[PDB]
Amino acid sequence: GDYCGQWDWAKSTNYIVYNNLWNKNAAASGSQCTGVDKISGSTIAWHTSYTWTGGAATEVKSYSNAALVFSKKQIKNIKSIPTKMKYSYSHSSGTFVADVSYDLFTSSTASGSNEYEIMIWLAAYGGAGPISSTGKAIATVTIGSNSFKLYKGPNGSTTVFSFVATKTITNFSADLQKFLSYLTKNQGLPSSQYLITLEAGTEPFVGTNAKMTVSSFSAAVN
Amino acid sequence: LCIEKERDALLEFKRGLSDNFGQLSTWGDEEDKKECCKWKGIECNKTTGHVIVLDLHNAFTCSASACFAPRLTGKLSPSLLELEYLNFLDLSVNEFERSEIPRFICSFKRLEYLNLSSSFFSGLIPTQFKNLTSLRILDLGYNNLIVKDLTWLSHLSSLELLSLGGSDFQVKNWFQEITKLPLLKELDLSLCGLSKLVPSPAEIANSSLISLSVLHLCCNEFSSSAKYSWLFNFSTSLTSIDLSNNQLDGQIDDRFGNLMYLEHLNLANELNLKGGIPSSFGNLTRLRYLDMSNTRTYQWLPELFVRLSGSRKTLEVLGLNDNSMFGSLVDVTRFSALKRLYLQKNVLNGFFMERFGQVSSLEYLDLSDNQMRGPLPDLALFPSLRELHLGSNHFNGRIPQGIGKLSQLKILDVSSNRLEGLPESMGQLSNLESFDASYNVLKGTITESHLSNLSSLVDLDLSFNSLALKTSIDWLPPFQLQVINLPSCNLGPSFPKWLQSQNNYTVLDISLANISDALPSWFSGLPPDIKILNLSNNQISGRVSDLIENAYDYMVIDLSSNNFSGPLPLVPTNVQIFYLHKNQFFGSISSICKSTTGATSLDLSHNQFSGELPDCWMNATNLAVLNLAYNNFSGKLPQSLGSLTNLEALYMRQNSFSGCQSLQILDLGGNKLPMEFLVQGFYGKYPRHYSYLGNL
Ligand SMILES: *[C@@H]1O[C@H](CO)[C@@H](O[C@@H]2O[C@H](CO)[C@@H](O[C@@H]3O[C@H](CO[C@H]4O[C@H](CO[C@H]5O[C@H](CO)[C@@H](O)[C@H](O)[C@@H]5O[C@H]5O[C@H](CO)[C@@H](O)[C@H](O)[C@@H]5O)[C@@H](O)[C@H](O[C@H]5O[C@H](CO)[C@@H](O)[C@H](O)[C@@H]5O)[C@@H]4O)[C@@H](O)[C@H](O[C@H]4O[C@H](CO)[C@@H](O)[C@H](O)[C@@H]4O)[C@@H]3O)[C@H](O)[C@H]2NC(C)=O)[C@H](O)[C@H]1NC(C)=O
Ligand SMILES: *[C@@H]1O[C@H](CO)[C@@H](O[C@@H]2O[C@H](CO)[C@@H](O)[C@H](O)[C@H]2NC(C)=O)[C@H](O)[C@H]1NC(C)=O
Ligand SMILES: *[C@@H]1O[C@H](CO)[C@@H](O[C@@H]2O[C@H](CO)[C@@H](O)[C@H](O)[C@H]2NC(C)=O)[C@H](O)[C@H]1NC(C)=O
Ligand SMILES: *[C@@H]1O[C@H](CO)[C@@H](O[C@@H]2O[C@H](CO)[C@@H](O)[C@H](O)[C@H]2NC(C)=O)[C@H](O)[C@H]1NC(C)=O
Ligand SMILES: *[C@@H]1O[C@H](CO)[C@@H](O[C@@H]2O[C@H](CO)[C@@H](O)[C@H](O)[C@H]2NC(C)=O)[C@H](O)[C@H]1NC(C)=O
Ligand SMILES: *[C@@H]1O[C@H](CO)[C@@H](O)[C@H](O)[C@H]1NC(C)=O
Ligand SMILES: *[C@@H]1O[C@H](CO)[C@@H](O)[C@H](O)[C@H]1NC(C)=O
Ligand SMILES: *[C@@H]1O[C@H](CO)[C@@H](O)[C@H](O)[C@H]1NC(C)=O
Ligand SMILES: *[C@@H]1O[C@H](CO)[C@@H](O)[C@H](O)[C@H]1NC(C)=O
Ligand SMILES: *[C@@H]1O[C@H](CO)[C@@H](O)[C@H](O)[C@H]1NC(C)=O
Ligand SMILES: *[C@@H]1O[C@H](CO)[C@@H](O)[C@H](O)[C@H]1NC(C)=O
Ligand SMILES: *[C@@H]1O[C@H](CO)[C@@H](O)[C@H](O)[C@H]1NC(C)=O
Ligand SMILES: *[C@@H]1O[C@H](CO)[C@@H](O)[C@H](O)[C@H]1NC(C)=O
Repeated sequence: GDYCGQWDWAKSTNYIVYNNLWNKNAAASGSQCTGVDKISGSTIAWHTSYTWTGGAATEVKSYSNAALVFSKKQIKNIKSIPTKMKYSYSHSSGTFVADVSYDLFTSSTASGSNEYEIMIWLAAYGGAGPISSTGKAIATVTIGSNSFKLYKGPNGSTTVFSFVATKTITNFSADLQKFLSYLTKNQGLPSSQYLITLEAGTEPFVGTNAKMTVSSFSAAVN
Repeated sequence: LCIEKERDALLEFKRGLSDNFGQLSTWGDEEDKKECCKWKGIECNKTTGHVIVLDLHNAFTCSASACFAPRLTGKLSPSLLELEYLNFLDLSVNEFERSEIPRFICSFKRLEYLNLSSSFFSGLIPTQFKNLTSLRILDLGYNNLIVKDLTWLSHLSSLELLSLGGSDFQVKNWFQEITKLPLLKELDLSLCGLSKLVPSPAEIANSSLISLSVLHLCCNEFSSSAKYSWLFNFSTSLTSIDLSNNQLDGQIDDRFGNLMYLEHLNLANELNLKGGIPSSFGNLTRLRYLDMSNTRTYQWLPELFVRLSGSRKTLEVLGLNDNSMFGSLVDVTRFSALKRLYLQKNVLNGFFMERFGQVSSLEYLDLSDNQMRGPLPDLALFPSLRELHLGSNHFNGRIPQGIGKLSQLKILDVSSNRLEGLPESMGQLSNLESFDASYNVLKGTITESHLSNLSSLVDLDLSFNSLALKTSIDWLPPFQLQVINLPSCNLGPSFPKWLQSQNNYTVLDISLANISDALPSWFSGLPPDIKILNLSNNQISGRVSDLIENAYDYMVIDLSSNNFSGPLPLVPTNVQIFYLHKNQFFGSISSICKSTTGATSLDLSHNQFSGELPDCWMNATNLAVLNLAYNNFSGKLPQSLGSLTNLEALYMRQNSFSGCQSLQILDLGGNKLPMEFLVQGFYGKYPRHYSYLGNL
């Protein structure tokens, strides 16, 4: 069904869907709710409706995502990470800032504090931008006929890399092993790191009467 | 001032743009806003009225893992051509209609400044820009532009600055075109593909001479010294070189030394520098900035300091972190003008000694994540420090008594060290905003003298020491702590009394203290924004049913291993960990139903709870581990227990009972018939993993 709690989730087979209202206090008079629609094989479909207004209009309110569960392995031993994601978005009125992005967290050990974050931004609506120390892209890389600009930034004690798409990608199909291999070869990512989390979801800033529907989502680690 | 034509033109330009974050709100046709000069971004002339500056530029504000900019979306109207005397035009961060640069910009006939950098312009650069004869500053960097012909540059004979970074650069003869600008000083060509387009010696020979000062050549896959050698045709006038993120794999070029007037060298984020600064340095004499971060230098630190000996009186910032440097930090105060020094995450196995007395101007220092030994130096030799991080080292000895002479310190982190004691001067800091001395072997007792004058302390972290904290009665604390982290610290036989005047604190970890007193009456209400409450392994007694009032920020409640008694406290609507084992509670737990709870871990084992389990567990589907063992429950189990699809553990033994995937463990011993969960929202966006080493 549909659940509106702050930390509530739905654990299905080989998938977990969160609401993650982790910064709801930064805004006033907002709400959000996520729900799963159909699960079949390795494909999951879901939706997320929200309405956030006012408050700190320059902060992420939530990261309602659909994460994958897998046996943690080092980046060396990962052969391929196939992924697909088809989504549609429906906002209304004006002053709409949001984001759609993959998040991959890697650390030194199997269960450790997140040392490296890799975000893949398939859409940047209304001024949403990645973390960047200099505010400027540091690499331009093409993976599978998809262009990306790479940003590097600090998050406490974590290094965040960001691949922002040059154009909006509403239908994505790729192998994320290429991104990690590029990062290890050029950007200095250690190859012995353990990939602990892989997920994808939205990140609203300010939006009224908004709803995002993921018609299909798949991921695996080989 | 404010001739009506300019006001009409500016209003027409406003009409096209679609502002959404309050910008341009000062503009309007209302009689109250008639005067043009007072508008934001509009500057006029004193004698005449035609405006001189139009600076509608924005800035980035950044959060945990995102940044935002109030970009102006709209159409750039041609009515700006009514600005016949304009010379400043800065529309940088706004994203307009993501199309080609407007052509009418070439017809301003008085422009002297133009900054369209970091907008979302695309397409070819307009060819009419040859009409901008009077331009001096031109910034068009980091847009999705395509540049393959630079024939328009030859007619622009007044530039002192040209930024063309972040473009699909394909001009094979760019050096010849750039050289045609006699007065060029600073050149920005970062993020271009300059690796594929290296100038030839013949065309460098067939060129004029122009005195460049600052070079910003970053984000090109150079990877060798043979692809950027051309910049050594500028040794006479070079003053700043920025060569970061170039995947350089080799020795730093020896010709970087002997570059007179050099003041800013950036070589951060390379592949392998293989020895760091060579012997060619020490001839610099004017260096003021040197960033060699994350480059795998593998250099001996005293060798680097002796090779940087030329710029002792001028070097200000020295970033040398995320490298692999070994040795001992000796004689750092001989650098008169040093203000920042970063040496995080190295293989420094040495000492931190001064061995001679001279003051230092360092304001920022961090030596964390190393293997440094020995005692701390006389910290009174660093009077102007503002931050000081020395965590994860092997430092020993007491903190020197001069620590109280800083008078400007804001952060002091000495965690994960083998420090033995704390001095009495710690109170006289008066501007410390955070103090972390956790995981040290700290002995002795801390009286109020150590805390006498910290009127700005917000963070107190003395976790896991042999320390003691006894403050005299009738003491009025001068600080309002927001995080209180004092585990395994002897806070006294009685409940601490300095907590009465403490408000507005987010977490409270006073567990493993030796409190042997009942809950005081004055401790009746926690602050509204309380987040973490841990009172485990104490001897506190009383009733907590009147202490938890369902705040909206609760995440962790740990009142285990105490002498609490009474009805079960109200469970917060957003709590996640709820540990209450080893106490003396009693009664039914029917009050776990009236509100929806997002708890992921609750433990009620080793109490005297009796009665029947409520058939209301559908209201808490977030449960992972459930423990009701060693209690005195009775009656049939609720069928709603089958609705906890997220359960991973269910311990119910030593009871009097009668009568869901991922349930790894199912213990139902007696009753007459390592696991790891996730607490999300701990480190802001990041989650935290909690391991439950449950018994069997
Ligand atoms: C055309 O228009 C465009 C508009 O887009 C213009 O572009 C803008 O131009 C302005 C200037 O006009 C720029 O503003 C300036 O920014 C700089 C940079 O600030 C950022 O970096 C700081 C330093 O970072 C190092 O240090 C920090 C820790 O201190 C560390 O975390 C970093 O990772 C980094 O560390 C690296 O270096 C170390 C030392 O070498 C190494 O050890 C280490 O290993 C690394 O290698 C940083 O401090 C600063 O922090 C700010 O932001 C964070 C996050 O938001 C915030 O938390 C902080 O509180 C700070 O607010 C930034 O990250 C900045 O130094 C300049 O400061 C001047 O102005 C202030 C104003 O008060 C003065 O006080 C200063 O003394 C100084 O004079 C200035 O703000 C802007 O960045 C730039 N933007 C873009 C997108 O281009 C363009 O210039 C225009 N062109 C023309 C011709 O006009
Ligand atoms: C404000 O307007 C005055 C008047 O035009 C400008 O002063 C003129 O400047 C030009 C160029 O230097 C001279 O040829 C004129 O002789 C000056 N006028 C007078 C009366 O002497 C002035 O420069 C303008 N302000 C700015 C900032 O440009
Ligand atoms: C630093 O500059 C000096 C000059 O001030 C360089 O000295 C030259 O090279 C050697 C040095 O052993 C000697 O022949 C002379 O001192 C100089 N040669 C002349 C004048 O022809 C010195 O080489 C520079 N440092 C480095 C590492 O090259
Ligand atoms: C805590 O520090 C403050 C700093 O303002 C001290 O307040 C004054 O300090 C000056 C010295 O700079 C003395 O001349 C004043 O007599 C102090 N005023 C008061 C009311 O004490 C303050 O004294 C310090 N705390 C203690 C206990 O000395
Ligand atoms: C589960 O939680 C809901 C909501 O917290 C409870 O709903 C309450 O039901 C009673 C009896 O019908 C009403 O008097 C209250 O007004 C309801 N509260 C709200 C907030 O709607 C419900 O009783 C709980 N238990 C079960 C088994 O559903
Ligand atoms: C550029 O200058 C030339 C030379 O006077 C002139 O003929 C042309 O009209 C100018 N361009 C524009 C757009 O005014
Ligand atoms: C070499 O320089 C001369 C300077 O007079 C110039 O005329 C000539 O065009 C240059 N050679 C080439 C190939 O451009
Ligand atoms: C410029 O560098 C080249 C290197 O190929 C050199 O031949 C030439 O003499 C230099 N010109 C100077 C230093 O004026
Ligand atoms: C209360 O704490 C907050 C930090 O969350 C701080 O911003 C605020 O200034 C504090 N107020 C007082 C009166 O200490
Ligand atoms: C509470 O503190 C004790 C010791 O100080 C620790 O073992 C326990 O894990 C803490 N509670 C939580 C929820 O982490
Ligand atoms: C403090 O508590 C510890 C552990 O319970 C105990 O060993 C020690 O004797 C106590 N100290 C005093 C002074 O009672
Ligand atoms: C608290 O309980 C423990 C064991 O249940 C007991 O040994 C101790 O005496 C109790 N404390 C008091 C003050 O009675
Ligand atoms: C525990 O429950 C039993 C019956 O199941 C009964 O003796 C009484 O209610 C309780 N006794 C004690 C000692 O707690």
